[PDB]
Amino acid sequence: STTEEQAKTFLQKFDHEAEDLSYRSSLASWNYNTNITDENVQKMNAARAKWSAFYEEQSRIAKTYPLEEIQNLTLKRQLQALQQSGTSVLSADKSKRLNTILNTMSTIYSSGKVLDPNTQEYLVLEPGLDDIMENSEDYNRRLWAWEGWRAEVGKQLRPFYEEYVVLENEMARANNYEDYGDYWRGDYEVTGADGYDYSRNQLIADVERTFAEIKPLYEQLHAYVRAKLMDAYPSRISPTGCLPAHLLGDMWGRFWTNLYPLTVPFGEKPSIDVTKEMQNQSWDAKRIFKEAEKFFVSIGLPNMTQEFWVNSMLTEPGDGRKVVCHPTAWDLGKGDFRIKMCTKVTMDDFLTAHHEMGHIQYDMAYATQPFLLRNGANEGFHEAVGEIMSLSAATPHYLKALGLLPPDFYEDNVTEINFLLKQALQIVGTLPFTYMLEKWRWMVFKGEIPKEQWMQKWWEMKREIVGVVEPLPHDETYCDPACLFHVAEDYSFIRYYTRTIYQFQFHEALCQTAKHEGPLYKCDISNSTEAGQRLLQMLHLGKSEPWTLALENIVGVKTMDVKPLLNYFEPLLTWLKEQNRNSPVGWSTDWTPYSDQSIKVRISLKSALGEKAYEWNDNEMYLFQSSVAYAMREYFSKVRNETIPFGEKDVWVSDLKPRISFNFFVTTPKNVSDIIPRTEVEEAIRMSRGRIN
Amino acid sequence: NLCPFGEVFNATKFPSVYAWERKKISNCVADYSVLYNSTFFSTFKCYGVSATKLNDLCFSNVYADSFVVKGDDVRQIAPGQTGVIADYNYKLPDDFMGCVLAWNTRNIDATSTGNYNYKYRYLRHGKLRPFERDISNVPFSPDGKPCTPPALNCYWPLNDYGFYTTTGIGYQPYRVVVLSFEGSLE
Ligand SMILES: [Zn+2]
Repeated sequence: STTEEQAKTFLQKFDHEAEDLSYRSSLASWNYNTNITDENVQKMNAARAKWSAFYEEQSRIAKTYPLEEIQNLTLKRQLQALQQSGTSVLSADKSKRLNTILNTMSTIYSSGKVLDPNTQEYLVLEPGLDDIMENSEDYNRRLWAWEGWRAEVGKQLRPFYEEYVVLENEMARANNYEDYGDYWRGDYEVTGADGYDYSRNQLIADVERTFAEIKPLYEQLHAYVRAKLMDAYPSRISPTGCLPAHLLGDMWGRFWTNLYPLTVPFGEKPSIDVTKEMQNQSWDAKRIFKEAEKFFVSIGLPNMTQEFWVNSMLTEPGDGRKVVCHPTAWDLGKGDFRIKMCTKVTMDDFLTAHHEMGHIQYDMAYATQPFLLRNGANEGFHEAVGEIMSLSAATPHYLKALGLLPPDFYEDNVTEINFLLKQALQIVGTLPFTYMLEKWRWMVFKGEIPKEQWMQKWWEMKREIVGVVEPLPHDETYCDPACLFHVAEDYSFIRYYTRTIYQFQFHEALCQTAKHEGPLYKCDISNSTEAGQRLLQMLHLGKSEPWTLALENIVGVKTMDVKPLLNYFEPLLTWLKEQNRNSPVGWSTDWTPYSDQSIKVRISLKSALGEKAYEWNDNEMYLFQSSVAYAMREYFSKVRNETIPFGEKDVWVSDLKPRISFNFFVTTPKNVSDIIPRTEVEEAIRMSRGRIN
Repeated sequence: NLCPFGEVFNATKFPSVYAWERKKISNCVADYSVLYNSTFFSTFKCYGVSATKLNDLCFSNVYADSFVVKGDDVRQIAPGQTGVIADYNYKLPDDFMGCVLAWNTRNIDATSTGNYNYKYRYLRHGKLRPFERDISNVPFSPDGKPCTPPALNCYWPLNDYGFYTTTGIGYQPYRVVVLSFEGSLE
């Protein structure tokens, strides 16, 4: 027998044994999520360990069969999916230090907290700091939580992340990649096809190319939000500058959806919310999913199996069992599909039912594929299928057809523009954040950004790509990107960029097959079986075909295209242009929230040039920061008659050019939001010799 | 006497598909009324005969082949089918004359923790002949040279069915009784 015949029977052994261990691992995970205790954690991890150990042991056996010998493409895809090793190539010493770093990075993020000015109070990220970032509209309180999270989680995570980059780069180069970012771009790598080949270097080219087209839309949205933030925070935001990072509706600025009350176009008009019309029609959690099921059966997709309804946890259990209240769709295996959702009769959970069933339908479609090929075409495809279901479910046409809205319902242009603005704050406001963050990591893994310039380049690209200024100067002791969950959890972040682009490529293509006449944001693919048939062409493929071919089946092109995304917000771009006639469109990286009160310092190099005796590069700059505090500390006690423990922390240094110059300012302790005016600082400086004029 | 069909379909012991057992039914008045009238069976695919005409015909020998397969493997218990059950476990001749009776037994043969008492053969050198039985649990090598597992390219030919009460109908246990009728061309 040839090597393809020997690899064929090895896959038969794997597929049977993988199916049981995968099912047992998923079955154990479900019991923990549906009943959180101490016993279920042990069973969940034990079953997960068996599946992981079997997959890792079986992965090296798959590498015994070279891929070039395998003529058949179906077997070649399965071994290629199984022959991936990852951290296996690392030595025992390196593979164990990496787990120490990865676990310590998650532990620091999970146990991160800040102590309020109220001394006897600790504020955790959820729900303590998230409430301040999402709901609070106070500049001082938002800067407290934003800077506090960076100073606590980021500073501790800085040394671990530097070692994380070095260890992960060694693993990637061992697997013949150039860097760990190159390893992450292999999720979009197609090499065996003809004309469907996608390189790792092609991904960055397409991501950068598509972002160049979103920039005109984002700048108009950035300009509108900037003008609205000037009303909410007078004199604290420049009319032609960037946006302070702590005023973007959440801890990281990932989504702008929490800025909607500040930036609502027509606040007099209410939103199209049917949650109170469901309560008046005796809707229940099962009723929500029953109506969601009819949507998929309308377009020709299969209805949910009878096992789904019994097995799924569609509501919070009445008995006192702790459950995870995060909606997820479960493909346990062996034809067992479940949805775990703490459903409420609200409308937001109604749209979630269509999103989570959009995953089950995808899982049901490729359930006949070989076990190794039972997944989405790439990491962005699965979360795009669910999102396009919510786009059709939130349409007023869909809501009127369900009786949740009166038949004689006027969809006014005011309400429609409010909807698109709500979508843009979530869909468009995240694209520059996703692109910039993953671009930073790609360059950090590549070695293009030295570890002494990690923060210099992080906030330089934030002010240039996202148009967001740091409220305070962070200088090489912080790891601001690591403060995000995904960065500290070793998760690739480009999937959230491609999924958004794929989302509106699928939606525009399905709406075209549905013969939708009008704007793209009013499209409902319901009752159009042809749209479901076109969708099923991509869905049933799974991982069997390259994602470029799978994309071509539903969209018609094998390349990422952002014009469908720009078509969705075309009515909003027209309205944004009319509003920004008298407002500045664009941002200037010069302005900073602390620049006005910042005092420049000029260093006169009186020592001999090129002498090894004096290395005045970085070890002497901290003395001035801890010295300027003493001058202000004495000044307040003598003049203001109040004693304040000024320290090196209170003095902030920005735009540090070693041996040349650096800008500085001082803030009151625990009140970094209010910075001391430079005149009072210069008054203390004028007391001593005048170095700068 | 009455043909003990209740001793076949209601038996508490159904063998594995690779080790299927056959019982000879003869010298008894053939009463099939319990089969077609009852909706217990999920499949009543008769071949070469009609279910309604079973009562009219008589003077034949009946063989009852009992085994348990997966929900999706009942498709392969048709004459002319291909699969790991038809090729390596249980093959029906193209000129098969009889009826195939299967019914879901998730309540019986499936447990919350997994029922692994049923096995099927997925590795073999060549396909089974019609009504041929292979019960040899010897290690399998693709080339054919004997070897001792665990090793590379050396596998056991029998793998257990993992039967749970939470799996889909395609992965739930089904008890299949294949009835073979001695034709008038004896
Ligand atoms: Zn989802």
